[PDB]
Amino acid sequence: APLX
Amino acid sequence: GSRRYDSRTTIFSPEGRLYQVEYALESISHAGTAIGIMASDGIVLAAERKVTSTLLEQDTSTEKLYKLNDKIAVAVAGLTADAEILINTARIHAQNYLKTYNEDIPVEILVRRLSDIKQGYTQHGGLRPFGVSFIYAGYDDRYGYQLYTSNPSGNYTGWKAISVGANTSAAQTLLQMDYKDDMKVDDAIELALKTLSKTTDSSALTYDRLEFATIRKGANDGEVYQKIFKPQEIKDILVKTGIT
Amino acid sequence: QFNPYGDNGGTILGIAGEDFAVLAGDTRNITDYSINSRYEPKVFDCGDNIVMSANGFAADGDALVKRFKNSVKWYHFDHNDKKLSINSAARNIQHLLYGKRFFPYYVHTIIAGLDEDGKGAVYSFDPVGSYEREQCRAGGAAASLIMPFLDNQVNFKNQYEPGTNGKVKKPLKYLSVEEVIKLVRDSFTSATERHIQVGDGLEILIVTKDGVRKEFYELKRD
Amino acid sequence: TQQPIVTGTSVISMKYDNGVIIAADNLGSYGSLLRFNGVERLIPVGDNTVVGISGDISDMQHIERLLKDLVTENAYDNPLADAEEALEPSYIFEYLATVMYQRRSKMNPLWNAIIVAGVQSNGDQFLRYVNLLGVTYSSPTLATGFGAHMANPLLRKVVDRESDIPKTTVQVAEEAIVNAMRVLYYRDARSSRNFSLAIIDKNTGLTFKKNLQVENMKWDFAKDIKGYGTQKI
Amino acid sequence: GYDRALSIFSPDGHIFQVEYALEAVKRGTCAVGVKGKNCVVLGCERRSTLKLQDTRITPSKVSKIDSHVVLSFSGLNADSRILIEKARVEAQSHRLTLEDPVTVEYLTRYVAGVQQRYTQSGGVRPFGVSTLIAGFDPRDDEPKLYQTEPSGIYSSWSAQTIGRNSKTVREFLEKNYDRKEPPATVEECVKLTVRSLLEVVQTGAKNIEITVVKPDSDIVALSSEEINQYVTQIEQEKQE
Amino acid sequence: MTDRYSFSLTTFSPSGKLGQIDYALTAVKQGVTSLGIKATNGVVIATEKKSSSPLAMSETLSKVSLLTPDIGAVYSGMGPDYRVLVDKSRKVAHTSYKRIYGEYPPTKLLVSEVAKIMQEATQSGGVRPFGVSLLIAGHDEFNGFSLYQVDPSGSYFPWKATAIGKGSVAAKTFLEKRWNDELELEDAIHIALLTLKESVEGEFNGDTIELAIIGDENPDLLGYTGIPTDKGPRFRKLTSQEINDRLEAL
Amino acid sequence: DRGVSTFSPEGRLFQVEYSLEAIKLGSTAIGIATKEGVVLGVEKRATSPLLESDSIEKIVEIDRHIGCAMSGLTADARSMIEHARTAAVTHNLYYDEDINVESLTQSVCDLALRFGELMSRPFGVALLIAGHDADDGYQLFHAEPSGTFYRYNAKAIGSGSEGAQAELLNEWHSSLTLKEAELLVLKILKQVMEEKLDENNAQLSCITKQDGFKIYDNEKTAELIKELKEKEAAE
Amino acid sequence: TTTLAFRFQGGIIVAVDSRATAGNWVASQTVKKVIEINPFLLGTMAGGAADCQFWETWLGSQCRLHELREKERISVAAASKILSNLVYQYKGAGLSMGTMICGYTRKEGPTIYYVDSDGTRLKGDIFCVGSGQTFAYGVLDSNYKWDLSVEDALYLGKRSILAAAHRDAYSGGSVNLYHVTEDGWIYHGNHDVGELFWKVKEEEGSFNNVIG
Amino acid sequence: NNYDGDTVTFSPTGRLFQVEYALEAIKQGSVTVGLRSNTHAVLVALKRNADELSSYQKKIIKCDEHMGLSLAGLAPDARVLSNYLRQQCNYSSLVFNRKLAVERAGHLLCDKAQKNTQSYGGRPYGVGLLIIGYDKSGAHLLEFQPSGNVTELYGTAIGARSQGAKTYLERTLDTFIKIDGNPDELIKAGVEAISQSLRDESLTVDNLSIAIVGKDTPFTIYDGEAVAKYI
Ligand SMILES: [Mg+2]
Repeated sequence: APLX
Repeated sequence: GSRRYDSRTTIFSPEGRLYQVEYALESISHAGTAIGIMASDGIVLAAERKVTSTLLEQDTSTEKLYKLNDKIAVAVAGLTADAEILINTARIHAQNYLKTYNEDIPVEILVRRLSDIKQGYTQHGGLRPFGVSFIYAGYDDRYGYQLYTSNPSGNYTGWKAISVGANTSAAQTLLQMDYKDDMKVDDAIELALKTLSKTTDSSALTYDRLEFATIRKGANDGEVYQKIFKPQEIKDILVKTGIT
Repeated sequence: QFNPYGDNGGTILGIAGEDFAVLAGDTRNITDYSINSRYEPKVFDCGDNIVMSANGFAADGDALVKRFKNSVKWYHFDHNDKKLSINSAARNIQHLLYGKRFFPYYVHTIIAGLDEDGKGAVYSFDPVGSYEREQCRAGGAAASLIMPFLDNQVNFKNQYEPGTNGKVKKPLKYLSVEEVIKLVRDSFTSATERHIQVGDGLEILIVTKDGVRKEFYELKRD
Repeated sequence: TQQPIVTGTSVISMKYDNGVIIAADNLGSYGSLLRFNGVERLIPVGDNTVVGISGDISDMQHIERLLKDLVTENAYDNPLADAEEALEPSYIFEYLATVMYQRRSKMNPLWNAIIVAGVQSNGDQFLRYVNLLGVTYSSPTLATGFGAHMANPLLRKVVDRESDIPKTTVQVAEEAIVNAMRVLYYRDARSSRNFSLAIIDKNTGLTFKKNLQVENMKWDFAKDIKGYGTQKI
Repeated sequence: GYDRALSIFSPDGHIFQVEYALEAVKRGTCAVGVKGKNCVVLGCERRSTLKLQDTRITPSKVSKIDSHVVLSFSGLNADSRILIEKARVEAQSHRLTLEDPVTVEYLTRYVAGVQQRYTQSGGVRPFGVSTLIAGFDPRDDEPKLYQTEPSGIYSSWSAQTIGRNSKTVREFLEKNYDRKEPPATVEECVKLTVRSLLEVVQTGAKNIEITVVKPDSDIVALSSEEINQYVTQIEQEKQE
Repeated sequence: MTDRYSFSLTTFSPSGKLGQIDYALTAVKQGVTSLGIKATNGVVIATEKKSSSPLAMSETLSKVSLLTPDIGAVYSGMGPDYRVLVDKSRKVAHTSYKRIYGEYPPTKLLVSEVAKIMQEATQSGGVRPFGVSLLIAGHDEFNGFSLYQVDPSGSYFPWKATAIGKGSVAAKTFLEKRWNDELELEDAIHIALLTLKESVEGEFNGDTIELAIIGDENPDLLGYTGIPTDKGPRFRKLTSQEINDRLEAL
Repeated sequence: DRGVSTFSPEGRLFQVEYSLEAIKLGSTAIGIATKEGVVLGVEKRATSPLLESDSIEKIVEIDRHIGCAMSGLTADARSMIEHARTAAVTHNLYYDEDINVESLTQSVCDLALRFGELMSRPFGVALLIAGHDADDGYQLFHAEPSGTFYRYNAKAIGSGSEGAQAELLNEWHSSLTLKEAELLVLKILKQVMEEKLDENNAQLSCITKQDGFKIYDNEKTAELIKELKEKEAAE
Repeated sequence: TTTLAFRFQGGIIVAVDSRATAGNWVASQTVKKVIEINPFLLGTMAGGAADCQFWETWLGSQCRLHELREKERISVAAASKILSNLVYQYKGAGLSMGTMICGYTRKEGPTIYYVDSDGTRLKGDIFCVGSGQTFAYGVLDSNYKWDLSVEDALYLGKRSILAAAHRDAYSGGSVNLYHVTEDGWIYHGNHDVGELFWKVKEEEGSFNNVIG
Repeated sequence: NNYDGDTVTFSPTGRLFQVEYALEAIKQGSVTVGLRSNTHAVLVALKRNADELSSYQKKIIKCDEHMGLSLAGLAPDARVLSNYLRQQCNYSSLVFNRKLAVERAGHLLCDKAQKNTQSYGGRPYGVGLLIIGYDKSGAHLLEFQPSGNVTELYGTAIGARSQGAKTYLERTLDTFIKIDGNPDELIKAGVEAISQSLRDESLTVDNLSIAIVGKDTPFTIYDGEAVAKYI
């Protein structure tokens, strides 16, 4: 999952 | 179901009393009288045995006075078996406190937890209350010498002198009469025995129908000693104050 | 050691117009270098004018879709047959996904339909339930091939007004359904050319205020 | 967390115009040891469904018991048990698929790949696959293990898309299946010569053939092969 | 677990176990709370059929729950310990998570909630206790006084009393307390509190306790003479 | 299903009596007489083996039981209640003492544990009190010989000598006349045998009397040799023959 | 005695029926539904003049679009309100929307029969639940301890209820303005109340789509009281 | 991510970028990394996209329940401590969050709390959080004064995110800007770096490292 | 009398009085009717109100696309039982991809109710249900009583004065049983059946409630202006  | 056979031990009367507590107290009122008296330099515990048989082994016996830790003892009026359950709890509770804080448990704190246990049996669980009243005698470095009582309701109060069990009405009147604040231990010893002597339902007070204990600073310098009297020691203190 | 995940390939794509939205996906299903099926649909009508695809590990994708369809059923039972709005579906799906945060569904999820003002809407989710509304999203194996094409052709990125000295951007505008289906079909044929897990067939579900229509197209089978 | 011990190799299958064919050899391997030879890996359920299983045989036997218990349970308080409320192939499949995915989700799989072949009550052909991961799919042809690599390409030459199914007779399809089984015996080191085959036809019902053998094998050219390059005699 | 539904409804719509818990409160020693302009005073009767009491160690009737809030009660004494402990724990837990001490209203609502819970849970009887809870919210100087009872209902009072003969002293306060002009000072407020208790008590000897609570955690218990002075001073204004 | 009796079946009446304990004591009153006498070098416990039918073999029914090698028990009241108490008493000697300290519990403490069990049957939910009084005779290194009586309430008392059950009042009087602090164990056995004849109706021999002692260590009863600090059980049941030997010189 | 979950020979639950008696002893609560809003008004009934009446809280917010009034054993309502608030906020978390008033009411009513030998007795309090949602507009619900709830155009509960309900039967029509409905609640309350209605012993509230659920201050209510006397005097 | 928030004379500035990445893949350029909890409360997101989004909207629900129960808006301290006590329960499970809880109450004044998934909770005037935090710090610190005008503060916050968006590969897209005052938060727009960079380069004369 | 304290007690004539008292709440319930042909099955229910300011309590609940029921008696008990049915229908779909047989729905309800008639502390359900559905063997109507007895019928009715409708349906049998392929005619017959149970009242537009399920109709409910067609 993506991170910011 | 089983609801049919439930006495409902933890309910209020229409007057707002707890039946089972009242009836437990009624049970305790026929128990051997126990007296606590607090002096400036120590405490006395005296208690009358439930009427002896000559064949009872009286020296290796204990029915009334129990050691909780080194600084605290109790006098029992009521069901002995019920009292032992509570005594082992109290003994363990004392040790938990010591283990946790590296300091001996303050007397009130011990008394409160035992009383809190009793209280629980009157509010939840549907079990019968413990048919026991205690006189607690102990020392700690906050309040010094302290006397407390607890009863099946789990209510506790502190005293200069107090009695539990049989004939507390007569006994309390007599203590009120002769007690005075500046009293020494040895005077309190005498007061305790003289009070039992007059309130007893027996013909005359003898060594073999008694248990006796002191809590003094009467060891060596700023530290405290519990003395649970041997039969021969009671026989002597009974002579020393001229009751026999 | 037992590995509870697998990868079934394929790719999906959602585009939203002014009064419609599409959700497309190829119909190929694979494991490793083998084809399992050339036609195994993975875009679904879920009721209440919502279409949904959950692409990646098919078993997880099917479980999730099943759970959401069921969620729609109970939403009716519990709230007096009320219509489940797309924004509410999106949030519900976040909780479905995040509920398995520590043993995730290995899928990239996209749903499409109409918002409460009748405008086309596409929502996309990461595997553990992060979500966001967009005009535009590709997901799955060929996502990286198709997405930048969509940035360019749907949102007119890096495109300027000729002779304005690269100072005035190409102005944004909604696309017709005819234009959108063209971009979808080209996106998938291009993806099929360059990605081995994409091919066989293309199924498009179009969503307007009159319901859900399907269109199907053959894709290269190599 | 498991590892398969006694195992069954490929299960192959396809749809034809009136029904479905499914086959699987009668071997239970134990690593490279071909340990057991009378192993039935096709299990019929009612007279409208055959379930073919590859992978761990202890888990296959567990699944047999589930299916046989399912039949029993379906008959309970069901006066239409042998009619409108008979078990369909789609019911049997979904039940298995549900179990397979739950077991993978508990990190304790049934170490199998399963093909459920049959005919629905409305006459439709049912062919669907499920495995230890709970992955499911449908195709005109389905195979497991080496079958997926070697049978599918052969069976898809016959039925390559949906429209090819009406055009395929049971003689043609059985030929393709039987030929595919020979190839697997040539090339799969964990296959046996003996196998079972079942046809579920919407008219003739279930035909279950046991003790089939791979025949018409080409081995003669072996005599002409000398050495590995330069050797002559 | 012991399960019996002890608090149940009777045909007339009464819960007798709750109502009998109120009877236990009625039998309890009197407690009164009066709030001034800038303080709250808690007065408590102590029944005087007891000499040889040790007052150093005997549980006082007003309890600090936190350093800015006190609680007193009438009814079963053993029951009141349970509520006080729970209240004390909650006070610390509130500071831990909210980083602010409890409001008097919040703490009252909590104690009230505990009391209510015991009126519809199996295997337990209601608390035979009503409480007066008083103090000042953090960084606030407006005084607070609340009352709870066995049923769980709670509310705010300009002044209130509970326990035996509380109707006599409520009577007193109702004609002697001006909403418009509350006891403008400590001295004034303590007096009104002692007067109301003298309606019911006996001698103002070792019979009355008073605890004063001012803002910012300023709580002090008056001792015999300080109270005794108030008693002496009221009877000398009485002969008129 | 399951036990929904989680409330006490023993409660205080308005006069303060606990009915079920009183009634349990009444069951003990009905029970056959048993007694114990404490000598200077031993303790004796005895009772009548009052058989149900003469077809019954009453050696198979032991009323006097070994608890530890130095502790024995006898009872008056309800036999089945006693049997399970012995089972529980034997076990608690191990679980709550021997498995902790590597030695058997002293008499008072084992007694204390039995009392606890009996007290719990007086307050716990869904049970009645035990319908028995026990006499527990025992020896331990630091307390010597001792004799205890345990009642349905859970109360226990140390005795020089006592009796319980049917003819206890009479038997207690008999024992006051004969008991002194100089009794050698053989004298205590003799007094026990005299006291018991008063209350026995029918046959009075070594087949109808059950009698055990806590006395000297019995190496011959140990079962092994080679650890000189292990000297054998102080508990011994007298045989049918041993009793009859003492009845001719009665 | 006899089980808490027992049926009477008429086929009613004793405990539920007895809780309905407790509710009749409660202070009066009235609600009126209009197309411009829903009004909720209650009788505070201070048991003594020393008790500070603003501390009497018988009208309560559930969410911005839902309000609640109660009558009976009001301490029993704390957990019902707590459940209601959680149910409302949770729904908004799961679905990014406002929870319907009927769904809220049904959620609270599910609690009601979860008693037996779960809680030990039914609740001794009835609830008037008033709110707005986009689907069914302004709504009023009467939620009983039987688990039953009824939608109403207007409803009174508590001691003065049978008198007040008959009055509401006459006065309610499908075109009441909000201001008419406020006055009407005030009027009917003054009729059935023991002591004389003023701004300190009664309290008003409404929920409108635009500003949500608001409890009226005493200054605002006092003026509607004054406006009500001048309306009655003037004919 | 790059996010910042700083206190000053005129309240609080909050500025964040809008990029999400999965490795080197740019997953989105339009993420809303500020969550509007209530009209006086803001939360910033950095770390796991789902973790942040889920638990910060969950936080809003908890703050709403506080004000229903307590008839009062929740304090910044208490709101931040709900989140930090929540993530502390999950410590070791692998949650990934770096958040700032920003708001005004009358009892507190303007207040910022930094809260992360190791369970760290810090009150402070300036924080920058995310993979681009150091870049933002460099600009922000070297121009920060307590007395910045609201106008200058807004620009500095915006300019600091721009700095990080440029140098940090994992920050970019657009700048989102907020100002928080005694009257609540005010949104100050979405600013695409696409156009903002060139605008700032031209007007400010900075970014000379870049081919103009 | 001495034997009606709980469900776990038989009377000396072998009766269960708490179950019988549960049956009594059904009798106080507003009337509802079920009937079916070979192609459809219909529920009609008379809804009851509190007074003229109140709503009319719903008596019909959808269980699945092919199943649903009407209630008479304690409404919360119908909510519990209908919710159980929803789950059971649901489980049949997710696990077996199979629409639940109406007969099995019947057996499942019987067994659920029965448990509450043999154990201490519980209580019988205080509601009667009429279940209709269309499944693999056609249209069905079931009658559920909280004794646990479930019965399959061509038609029936329950609640106060249901004996009027139940008599009417008993004569009408040969007619309504053969109203195939005509929804509106089957409903008309149902509405007439219920009318035999009215006293001092007749069917208004916000008083009547109808539901239908069958060959190509999902279970749907008609209320308000949608039932005006039938008055
Ligand atoms: Mg390709």
